[PDB]
Amino acid sequence: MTEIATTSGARSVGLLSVGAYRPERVVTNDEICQHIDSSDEAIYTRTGIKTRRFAADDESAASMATEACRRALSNAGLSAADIDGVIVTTNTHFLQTPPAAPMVAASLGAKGILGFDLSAGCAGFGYALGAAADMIRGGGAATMLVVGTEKLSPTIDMYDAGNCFIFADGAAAVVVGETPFQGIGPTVAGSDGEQADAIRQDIDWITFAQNPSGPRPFVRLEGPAVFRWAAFKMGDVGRRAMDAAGVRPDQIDVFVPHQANSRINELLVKNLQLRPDAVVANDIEHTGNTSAASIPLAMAELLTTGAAKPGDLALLIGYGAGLSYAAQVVRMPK
Amino acid sequence: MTEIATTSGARSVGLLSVGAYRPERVVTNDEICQHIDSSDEAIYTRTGIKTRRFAADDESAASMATEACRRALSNAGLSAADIDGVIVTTNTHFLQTPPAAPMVAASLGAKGILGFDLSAGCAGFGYALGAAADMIRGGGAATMLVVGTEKLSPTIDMYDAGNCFIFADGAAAVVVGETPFQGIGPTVAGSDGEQADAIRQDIDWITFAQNPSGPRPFVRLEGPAVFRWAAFKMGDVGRRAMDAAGVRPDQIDVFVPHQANSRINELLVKNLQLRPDAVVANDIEHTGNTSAASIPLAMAELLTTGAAKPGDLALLIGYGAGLSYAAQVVRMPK
Repeated sequence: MTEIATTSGARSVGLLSVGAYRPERVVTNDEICQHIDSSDEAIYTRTGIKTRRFAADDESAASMATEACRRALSNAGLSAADIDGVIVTTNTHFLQTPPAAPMVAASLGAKGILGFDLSAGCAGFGYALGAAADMIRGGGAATMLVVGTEKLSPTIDMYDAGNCFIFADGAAAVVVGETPFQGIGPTVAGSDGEQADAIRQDIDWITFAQNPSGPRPFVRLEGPAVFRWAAFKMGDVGRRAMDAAGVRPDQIDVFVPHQANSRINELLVKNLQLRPDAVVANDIEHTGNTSAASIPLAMAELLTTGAAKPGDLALLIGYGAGLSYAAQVVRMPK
Repeated sequence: MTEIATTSGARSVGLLSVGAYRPERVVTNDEICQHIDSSDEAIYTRTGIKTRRFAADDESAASMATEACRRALSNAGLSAADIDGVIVTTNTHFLQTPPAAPMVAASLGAKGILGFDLSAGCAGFGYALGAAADMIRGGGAATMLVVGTEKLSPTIDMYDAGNCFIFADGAAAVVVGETPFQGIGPTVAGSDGEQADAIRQDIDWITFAQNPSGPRPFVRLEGPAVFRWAAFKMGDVGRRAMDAAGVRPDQIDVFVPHQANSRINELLVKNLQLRPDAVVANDIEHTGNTSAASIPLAMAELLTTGAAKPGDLALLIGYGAGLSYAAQVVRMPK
């Protein structure tokens, strides 16, 4: 009997561009210490954060995603029509349904293209990238939009003196398409579910809905557990991503780790054995932790400043919520 | 300069098995009719639903997902150690974070495997399937677990005579791996953002959180709009999926559309132009609309009753929320 046919596309794919959308409101550490017993320097030393952006009450994960996709398109000198699918990665979409992918697409003027929402915590960008790369090479699409968008501020607990100054809002997208040379290395991902409560929402929405007059949900973070994990585990992950990419550590030019903690990342940079002149993203200082949007936003800045240059060999390492991680070597877009 | 390396996997992948878990509680029409002004017949003739399962309070999307994965494993004659990654698709995970995927992986005794959550409405299964297939072929994995799990019950408004008898709970997983012959055809998907409000959550969790005294969030469905969309658009989708899989209509053995409405699917079976003896899933009659778990659960039944046998050529068509759709031809598992 007949066999089920297959499809395929360009085996060579990369980042054609990156677009970033940063909320207007600039929240300082002192503006946060209006409710916490800490200081400007106390936070900056323990976290490496000075300020971060917060989104307006009417803005959402979806609205910022679209806005970041429009810039990623422009920067790629593309039209919405040139996109065959969009993957939206986020953890702050506050509607069980409908997903946001099709919404985004509609606002972009391609309401009909394929797309879905992907959640894997602050490391959702790495999975979406690999997923888009696999789909293109599999012939499911020719060019795609991968956007990380987060609006964590509304989920932050004013009084929580352990993370109210960590999370921030934001969104950034990248265009993935065929390239004359391989631009996206193999994905190296994994997880540790036995520490799923390290980064979490303390109370589920249905339990809360059942008692409204009771405690409201809020994002919780056991910084220590996450610190020990990230700082001393993402080193091997990085070496695995570079290994599957066939590149030497001293061959990378840009290192973009998830902007969770500057003290974590300085640990990593030292562990990865990179070139003393490698460009490291320190974006967190003024962006804070934007979860799934983190890496994308960071890439966008290194490009803007011009520390990083289109075509540089970068190491992307995403880690966070539910204790999941995604890594891969890629070539910096535009 | 140097080369970003490229990986590769088996080119031929398929469904190795399917496992289904349906909640113990069996809710009848009359029970849902206690709270509405509708009838047993009235529902059954409009919808084709007579009974539906409901998960206990102590259960959740995650717990049922694990349960269904354990059966998919046993049915595939595998252990958790044989899985390289799990994709959890759902829209009833009541936590913004952490991701469910790693949690179900931990319960299976494989906390380290890669994995993420995917939401694309009732059509999230099709995307996850394609995504797994693409990953395997891409060498990012050899064997994966794709599970659709839903716990819609907690989001139902007993007082809503327009959809309080359509949604039900459940879960079901499949093992995807290398197979003698291609078992999963190319993916065909798309969406319709302009109709985002067709299946949705009236109030976002953050707006509600800022007013616990106000109306609680529920799931609202616009049956008519969805009906006119599904019934007269999923026909071309099906033809696309069969076209890309290099399969002719008459070749198809099993047609497994989303268990949305028996009347809808009834119209599709004709429009498709399958064989007069082509079997169709009628699982919805005692399962109801279980969103992302729908297709998987349906496949599991047709296999148990024997209406469908291992190796059969099936057409999967998922449609629903945020108005997204995913389709592909596959070979029924063993």
